[PDB]
Amino acid sequence: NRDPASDQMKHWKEQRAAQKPDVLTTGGGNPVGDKLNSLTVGPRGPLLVQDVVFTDEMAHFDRERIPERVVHAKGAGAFGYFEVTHDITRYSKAKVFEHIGKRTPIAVRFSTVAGESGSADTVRDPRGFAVKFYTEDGNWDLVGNNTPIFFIRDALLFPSFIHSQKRNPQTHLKDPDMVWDFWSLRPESLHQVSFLFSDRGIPDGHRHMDGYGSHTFKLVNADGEAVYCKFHYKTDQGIKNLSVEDAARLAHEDPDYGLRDLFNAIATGNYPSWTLYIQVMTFSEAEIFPFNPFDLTKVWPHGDYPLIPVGKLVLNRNPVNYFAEVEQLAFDPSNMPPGIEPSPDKMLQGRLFAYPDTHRHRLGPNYLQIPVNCPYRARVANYQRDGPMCMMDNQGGAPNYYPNSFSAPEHQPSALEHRTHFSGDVQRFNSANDDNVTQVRTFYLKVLNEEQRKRLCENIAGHLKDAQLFIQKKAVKNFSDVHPEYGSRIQALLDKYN
Amino acid sequence: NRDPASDQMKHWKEQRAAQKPDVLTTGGGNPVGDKLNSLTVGPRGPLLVQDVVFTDEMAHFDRERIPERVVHAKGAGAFGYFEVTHDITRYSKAKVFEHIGKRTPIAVRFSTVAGESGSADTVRDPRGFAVKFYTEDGNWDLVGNNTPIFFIRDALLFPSFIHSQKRNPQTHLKDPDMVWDFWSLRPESLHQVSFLFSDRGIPDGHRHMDGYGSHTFKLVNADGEAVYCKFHYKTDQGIKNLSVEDAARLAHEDPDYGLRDLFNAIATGNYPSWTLYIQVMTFSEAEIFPFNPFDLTKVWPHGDYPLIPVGKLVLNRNPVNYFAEVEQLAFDPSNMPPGIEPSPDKMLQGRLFAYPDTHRHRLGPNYLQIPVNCPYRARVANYQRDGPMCMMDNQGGAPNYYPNSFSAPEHQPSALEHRTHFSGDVQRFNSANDDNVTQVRTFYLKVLNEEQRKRLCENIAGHLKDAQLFIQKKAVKNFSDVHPEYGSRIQALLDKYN
Amino acid sequence: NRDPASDQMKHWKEQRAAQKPDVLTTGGGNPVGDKLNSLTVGPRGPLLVQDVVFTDEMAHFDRERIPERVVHAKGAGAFGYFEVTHDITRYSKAKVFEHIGKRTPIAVRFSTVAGESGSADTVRDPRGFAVKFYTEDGNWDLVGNNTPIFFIRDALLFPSFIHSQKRNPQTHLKDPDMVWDFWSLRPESLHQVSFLFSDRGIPDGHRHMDGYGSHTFKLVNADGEAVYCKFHYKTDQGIKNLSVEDAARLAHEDPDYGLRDLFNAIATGNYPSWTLYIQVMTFSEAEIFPFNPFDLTKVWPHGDYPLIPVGKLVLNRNPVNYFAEVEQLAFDPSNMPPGIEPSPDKMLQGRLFAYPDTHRHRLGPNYLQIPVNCPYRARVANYQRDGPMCMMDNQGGAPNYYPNSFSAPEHQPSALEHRTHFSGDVQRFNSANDDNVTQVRTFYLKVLNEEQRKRLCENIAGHLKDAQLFIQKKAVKNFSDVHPEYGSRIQALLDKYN
Amino acid sequence: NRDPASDQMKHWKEQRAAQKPDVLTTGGGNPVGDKLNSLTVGPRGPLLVQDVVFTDEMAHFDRERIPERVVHAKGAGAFGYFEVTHDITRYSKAKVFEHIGKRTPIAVRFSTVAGESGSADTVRDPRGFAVKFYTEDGNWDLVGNNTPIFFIRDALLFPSFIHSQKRNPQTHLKDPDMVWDFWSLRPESLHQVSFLFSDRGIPDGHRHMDGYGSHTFKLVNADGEAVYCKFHYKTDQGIKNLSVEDAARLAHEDPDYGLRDLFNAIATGNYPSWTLYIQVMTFSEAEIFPFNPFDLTKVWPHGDYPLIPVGKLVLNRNPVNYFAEVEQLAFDPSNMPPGIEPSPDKMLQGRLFAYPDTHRHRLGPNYLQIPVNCPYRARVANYQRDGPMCMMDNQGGAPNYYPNSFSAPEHQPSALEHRTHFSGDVQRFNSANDDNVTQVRTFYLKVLNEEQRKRLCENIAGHLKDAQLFIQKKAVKNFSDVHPEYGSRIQALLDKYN
Ligand code: HEM
Repeated sequence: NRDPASDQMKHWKEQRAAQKPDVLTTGGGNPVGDKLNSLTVGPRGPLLVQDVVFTDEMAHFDRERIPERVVHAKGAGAFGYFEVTHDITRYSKAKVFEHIGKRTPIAVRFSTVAGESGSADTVRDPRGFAVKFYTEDGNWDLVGNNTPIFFIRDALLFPSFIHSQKRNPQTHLKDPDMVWDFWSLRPESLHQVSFLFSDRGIPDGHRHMDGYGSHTFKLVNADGEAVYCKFHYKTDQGIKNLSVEDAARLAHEDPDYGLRDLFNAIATGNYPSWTLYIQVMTFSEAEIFPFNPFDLTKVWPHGDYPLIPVGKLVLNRNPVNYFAEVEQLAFDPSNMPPGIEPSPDKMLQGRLFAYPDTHRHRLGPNYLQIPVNCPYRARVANYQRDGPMCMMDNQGGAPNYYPNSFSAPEHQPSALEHRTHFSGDVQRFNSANDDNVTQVRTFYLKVLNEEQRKRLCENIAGHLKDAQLFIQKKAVKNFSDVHPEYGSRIQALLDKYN
Repeated sequence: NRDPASDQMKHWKEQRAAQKPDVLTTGGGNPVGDKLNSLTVGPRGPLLVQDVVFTDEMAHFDRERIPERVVHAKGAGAFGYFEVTHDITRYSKAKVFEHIGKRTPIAVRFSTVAGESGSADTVRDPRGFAVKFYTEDGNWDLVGNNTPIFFIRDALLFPSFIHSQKRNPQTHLKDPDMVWDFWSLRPESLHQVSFLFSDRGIPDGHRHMDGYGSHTFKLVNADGEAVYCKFHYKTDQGIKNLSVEDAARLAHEDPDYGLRDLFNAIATGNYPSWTLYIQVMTFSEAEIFPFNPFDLTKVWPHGDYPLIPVGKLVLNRNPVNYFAEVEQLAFDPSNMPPGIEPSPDKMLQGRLFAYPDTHRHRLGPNYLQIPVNCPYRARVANYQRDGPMCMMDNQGGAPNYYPNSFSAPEHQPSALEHRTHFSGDVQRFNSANDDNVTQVRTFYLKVLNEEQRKRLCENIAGHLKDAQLFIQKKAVKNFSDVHPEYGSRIQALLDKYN
Repeated sequence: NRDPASDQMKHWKEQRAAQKPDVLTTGGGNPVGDKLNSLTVGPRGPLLVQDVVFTDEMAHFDRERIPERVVHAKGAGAFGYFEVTHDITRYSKAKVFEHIGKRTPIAVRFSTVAGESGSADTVRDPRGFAVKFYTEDGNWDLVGNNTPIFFIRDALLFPSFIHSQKRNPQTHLKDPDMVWDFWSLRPESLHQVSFLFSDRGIPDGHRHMDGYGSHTFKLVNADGEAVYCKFHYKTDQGIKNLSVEDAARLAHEDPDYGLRDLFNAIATGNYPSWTLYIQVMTFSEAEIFPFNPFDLTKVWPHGDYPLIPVGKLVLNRNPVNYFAEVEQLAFDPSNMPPGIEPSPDKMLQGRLFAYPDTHRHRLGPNYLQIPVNCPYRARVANYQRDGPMCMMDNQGGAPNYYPNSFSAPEHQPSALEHRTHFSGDVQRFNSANDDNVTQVRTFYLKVLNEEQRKRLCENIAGHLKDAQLFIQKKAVKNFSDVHPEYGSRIQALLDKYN
Repeated sequence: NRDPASDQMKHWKEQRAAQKPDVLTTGGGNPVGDKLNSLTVGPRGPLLVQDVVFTDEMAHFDRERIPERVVHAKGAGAFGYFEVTHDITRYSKAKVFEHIGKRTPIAVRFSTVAGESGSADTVRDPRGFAVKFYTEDGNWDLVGNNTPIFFIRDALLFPSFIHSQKRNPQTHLKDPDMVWDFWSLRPESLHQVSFLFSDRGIPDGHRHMDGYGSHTFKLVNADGEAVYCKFHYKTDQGIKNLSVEDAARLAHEDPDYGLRDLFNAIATGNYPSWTLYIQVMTFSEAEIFPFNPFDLTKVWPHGDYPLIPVGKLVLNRNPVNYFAEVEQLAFDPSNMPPGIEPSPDKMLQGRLFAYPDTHRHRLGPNYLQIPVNCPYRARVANYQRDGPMCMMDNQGGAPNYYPNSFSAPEHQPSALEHRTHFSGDVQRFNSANDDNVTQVRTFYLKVLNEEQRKRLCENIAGHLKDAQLFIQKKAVKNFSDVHPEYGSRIQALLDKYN
């Protein structure tokens, strides 16, 4: 026959032998007699306002759409589980990790970054890979990308970054001057620019790309003891990338390529997994790391910070409803359960704010009650009330102020954050000048071959070629800074294009 | 001790000996260590952005308020049951009335009409008495008033109506120029104004007033035979109104008088009931009733159209949470299940549209998924999908187009509406010169005594007095028009004020 | 250099020599000192909550996206003028057509129909061609399509229609089972499907397609004499469609092809025009036209109803800001100023309600105050007040009730609608067995050549092939029903695919 | 005649001799023929969906209401100006203050705190007194109360505070156990509890109460030099309070008493003013102040910190439209122009967040474009775009990322915040135990007479009397702590009530 993606209504149906379709209602639950024909006066007369069946149905239609995500708008989702396989309770007291063999339920959204909802899957762009964990200590979202780094070290530049990757305010086209003005103007961006215009540019679907946490977390054990960390969840299926030729065909042949695959995998029983490691850096090594340990354009070398196994991530269940389980899934960085905790990373620090800020806009004040966003494996008791589209019992008749004499929830000191020490001037510290090439240099010299560097160049100018020549000049100079061959390999190409 | 409203937290607690308070969490379900102290650098330093407990709880606060009801904003609610006590099966094939002794669950909100949410209960104003029934044919909402009539016969004059009962666009004050300007310029308004300024303008609480459907519905039996009707739900508690001096006192002394009283009755075992009655009008009697049978400023005389008993309405359960079961209740008149159906009543035809329309504004697109507004005694199966705050499973992976070869829901013929014939010009018919006094005149000579007649006169004039003399002059003509003594009993008094 | 879309920022700048950049502010207008570095304690400390510049700008970001159009989501817009060139005053008393040479301002958005916002321009889909006119009798919106007909005759089947053109509720993929399931089960759908899979299914850009009002309007002259009509706005640029091979290429190569092209034409002085024409049908010819004159799956033959010229539509100004003048444009069909008026067209009667309904959802309650949607060539005076984002002075302190003794606005009789007589049963008339093939048959024998006939066949089958065989079987019967060779030219090909 | 509040439509009218009311339109700007009569078929037929005049009007009605403020919901507003009268440029470099005789425009909202929109003006409760300044350096809102202190020192307790002052979640009544549980449980609250149950409990309208900034600001001069400050704006009309007897009559006689007065003042030309002083505390005095200088329950003694004149606040213009100019006014603490700047005050620090957070909910993402909320006297240029109900030109075609090579706005280093030094552990520092009585003690002994203390007691128990006796016990103990007579004067009363 055909791929399971395609046999969907077929199976929905096959599955009800215990048929006799339900009665077609209105949302008030009144049964409908005719839904193919509006109520008029005379077969050729006008539409009656008493066709409250028309308006019901129509009123709902006209309301189906919610704003799509500010970035990362286009994606795939799926459910499965995390299971412990080694223990790191030395490092962390978090339940999710509390005992080898332990299994917590998880949801996952894969996506691109710049493209809007009708875009094509198979495009050069970073790639979200977000995991929500319904632990007992509440949800723990770990909002990762498929890259360990990023383009910038200060959240304040984010809007601008994102703006320049999207569309001209006047034109509504993608604009290379904007792409290339930004980037060449902020060279802290060359590390990930270098990752992206590489073969890892475009993965072969979600199942053949790694996931990272990117940021530096803080892990705290049962004694109050702290260490910094890095999360890496590697593909059990391997890497596998799509040539740029392959990628263009699929953009038109199957703009939704990655939903299809993800779907079909799981469905045919071919469950993707990933192995979660952690890098660990003590506070003192932190004090000596030749770079700012909390700098998104930076990786921790694994000769120095070898990886430590933690458990697996198994993807084994397809959404029944895309809208309700994928369009509406809300991942908040700030959903850190006792034992995990953010570091001083500038980028992390504004994600603390931004996520729940746009969820309250896109989904609504109470988006945490949407089925899939509910810490269901835990017990929410607090003094927050009311708000639009308030679903549950609103916590009934329970005292709503704190503190009170009437047995309402009470805080639990064991969940205090880790005491830590800060001394400084409240000022705005430059970061544009931290080291912008070193790590880039090596990447280019020792992590990637010769074809790979011949390609990474071709792809770079192949896009760059359409900025104005100044932007070109600036850009290559920067590239030139990281390694002189990086630069004149690119300048030569640019020449022949130009 | 005290009355039960007052002992609430005291009972909420007495009720948990299996205490040991729950753990206080964020909305993500993550446990909190200190909810009395924000997170800072040093005890006199600034507030960290990292205090994602502060922003969780505050973020929820700053978002607790939804718009109040455009009208009837202030109210009380409660749950109970409707119980069939006579059969009207000849008249209607509706499930709710299917067999003597049947009980259907019902919710009810009482409310006043023009005050905004912190106003006083005990003001002269009409009173809302809505009844939502959860039937097997979905919900059936009977958005009645405690008056059998109203001020107007065209929904088109409603906005205006209410605009003038509210406050001034410039001042935010209540204005008698606006009240009396409108009412005097539209004397169809005499019928209900006479009802409004008599003893029943101020019910002693909610329990001592009648509920009226006011509009003329149409009943359809199992043979396709329709008849016109009017619903009356009379109080088993008796009429009882508070003197205007009594009301002044309590408006200041206890703004919530009515809420307190309903809570307390039911809390102590004194459950209000109302007997539901129907007047019936054949299609024949209707081609001959001397007035528009469908005119909301008219009643059907009880010697002509005797009241027939239908069942009883008992209230026997208070809300746990007011916000979630009384503020979020949405009654839509268009929620009529098979055997109940709207008449050509111009005021009713406008209500068909407005209730859901504002419900999608106030509450949200999918406000019918609010536990309390859910037709939970029926099963919802349709082609409506998606939309903000989509709570259900959103009907899974079931075909969302109609018709379809795949066993998704089907319309049911036994639910077609009742066939009626209309002939005429598509035009806008005046209804301003429909008879404005007859019924009024009678009302004032034979319905109200002499005490009352002096009383309705003082009350009226006591408010009329503050308009501009032009306005009185015209207010009084109108009055003079229903009965010369009505007119001049009032002038008598207005001269003495003026 | 390059095409003008591409030189935008370059020109935005060349355009300010009176430079010296403005001071960068918050939204409160407070000047910013560093917008590249957030505020922290020490250079590696945490982010202060005090960085109210971070939260200002990020808070705005996280809130940039409004819902996209439920349909016709992807588009292009532009401004220009409509110019009377013949008089039709006999037919219509509308101000817009009042006198030869009159120019009224107009806006226009082109769009496709089923793709979401990042889709490709050049797909086979119908094409939207909306025209908003700013007349002295307020706005008049002509929400046309580039097709004179459509797929259905009852708005009630619309949700379904579109649900099946979109993607699967479970998969998020496009499904041929859904496409062909519906279309085969509703053959009224043959008329437009035949139009859709022929050469004109893919216009070469926006400039080379015709605009059609599709529905039958009704024109009312200054004597009260009405007539039925249809609007045709033909391209002065000529027809021109891209081969399906050409389209594949560009869907990948330039998703925005159409936007780019419209921008560029107008940018370079090549201003598109379309000639507007009206077919007229007396009320008489309508009691005898052999079909429902008001049936959207039918055209009025041009030998019977010749096209009469009305004026010209020129586009001659591009947007400054796309979000604000193209994404926020709201066209409502019900915006018809005196002398234009809806017919009993069941599809049109449903559109009367849906456009404003979704506009209040997407944009907001008061979306008609959006500069671009404002009837700026008229003066708005009514009793509507308040509501979210109320921008105007909200009509000051002017009486907000009607009627009133205080000189607030008054209704104007010369604007009453046109009197028509309707007689019949309030019922729901089938329209499914209205004639589904005649016009179709002709269309395929005499309207389309032999090349085209082979072509519309391959195209059709090329997509049909992916449905379940049942579905083809039935798809093909239908086809067989309009012409035996239509039916079997297709089977011929489907057998060879299958 | 009557008070100007009352002659409002009268004057609106009087004012158009240049009458002939405007034409009554629809919002699209189409003229209306009949607005008193819906469109039906037959004078007694049903409502046509083509009455797009009905739905327009009605659609808007149903949308008029926006959520009211979370607190401070009920109030009055007015416009006028601030003028400099002494100079403090030693202290501050802020333009508003830049030169004696200087005048900046201002808006003001007076309000209560707990009561919802229909509440009564004349009630014991603190009183908002908020001033918005349209300076050249953007707006400067100074969100003050009519008290120099507050009930709490940590924002985290705010929701809970507010909750307990409102209504029981179950009951919806005001609950003294909740009021008195909170307060007695958190004694840091006795300073302001002492202010509130005093004669300053209920002012005689807005014009006879002082305004304070309450919080501690930071003032920075042109050299980078800093000092801490306190803003006091004293009534030029004097104090004047309403006995509690007076206050109850007015609650029913004229729930809107304070709007009326405020209105009438200004209208009759009786412009209220207030004199703005500043207290100043150097950083070293800060280091030695026997208390936490940044503690809301604390005042700076004026023998020690005598007041320094700054300018006047003159109120001389009434709103033309309440909704648009008072309901929609948004005051943000965070609207601090270069020269003014927040201190480490815990309460201030969460107001930085909360205000704009709930404005984006209640009014909308773009509430800064609402006429009255617009920094109109300044020039907004930034990189923020889009968002719902986006009014202006959206900044046209101007580069939207930063930094860029194309002359888009640039930041201005002279607006850097003041460098300052913080050293600490990131922890949550208790504050419940800071001194809770001292200042209270003196208040009670030396700021208020003997009648005043006899009253302050009577009012206290007069309310307290309705909590349970435990709450009573706790409470008086606390009162007892501040001074033993405070306590047994209250216990005696409580006795006689109980
Ligand atoms: C953590 C401490 C506080 C928090 C979080 C807080 C929060 C809020 C909120 C959410 C509103 C509603 C605003 C709107 O919808 O536009 C509000 C209004 C207001 N607050 Fe507070 N409040 C705090 C303490 C105080 C204090 C100490 C004062 C006086 C110094 C004050 C003065 C006001 C005033 C006057 C308003 C009314 C705004 C208006 O009149 O438009 N707050 N506050």
